[PDB]
Amino acid sequence: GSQWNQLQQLDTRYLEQLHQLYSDSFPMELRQFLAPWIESQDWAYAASKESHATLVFHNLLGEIDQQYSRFLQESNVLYQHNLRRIKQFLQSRYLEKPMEIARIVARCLWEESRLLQTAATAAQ
Amino acid sequence: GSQWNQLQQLDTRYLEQLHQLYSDSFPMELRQFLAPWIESQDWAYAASKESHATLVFHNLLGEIDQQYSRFLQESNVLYQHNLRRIKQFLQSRYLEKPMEIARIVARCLWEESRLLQTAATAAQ
Ligand code: NI
Repeated sequence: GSQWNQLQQLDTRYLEQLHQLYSDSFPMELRQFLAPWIESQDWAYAASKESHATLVFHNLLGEIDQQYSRFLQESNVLYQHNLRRIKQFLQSRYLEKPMEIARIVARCLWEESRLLQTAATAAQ
Repeated sequence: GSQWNQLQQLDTRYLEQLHQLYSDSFPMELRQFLAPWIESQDWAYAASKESHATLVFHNLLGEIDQQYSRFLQESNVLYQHNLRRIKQFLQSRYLEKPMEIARIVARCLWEESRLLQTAATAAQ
């Protein structure tokens, strides 16, 4: 989950591009809260076949539920309200199209790398 | 402490209502990142005079840019992302009618005090 760490140290003139990579399907809250879990899997691979996307999506929902219990401890009402919304949004839209949500995540991670490659080679 | 914290430390039964209260009217992100400032404002008055509402509004935005300023150097991209969502939300929906948000936020706080009382009276 170091990729999210790098992105947090992005140069001030790249953040707006970073803020735009996320969306209601893949909120930035999700990208951070489960960054470890997210970076553990090959998303391009999970998006290649329906079988892989179906399982990944099933577990994403599990990780979101596991985090819901986490912020429930912290009394992080805010983040309980967010994950609650996020989970409901993901279910109604991707429970019959797990490949679609997989593509989105895959695309975002590719974009984060592509963005980092710009800032990285921007040291000349 | 703030009235927001007192609400966070509420029974799981009271939270459901706390969440239903911020489903539409205004983002709980705002209610939380600016709880101190939000609570230190006469919204009932700001709701009756348009010019005052515009000025309280201008101030709310100012407070946002202040935090956004800090979070920018602390490299807390997720917090910046929340603030950014608040501005776009306020900019499009209340810049041309600040008195509206003035009423909404006024109401919400009125509804929060109710939760604090029902919860307090439940201490018997
Ligand atoms: Ni000004």
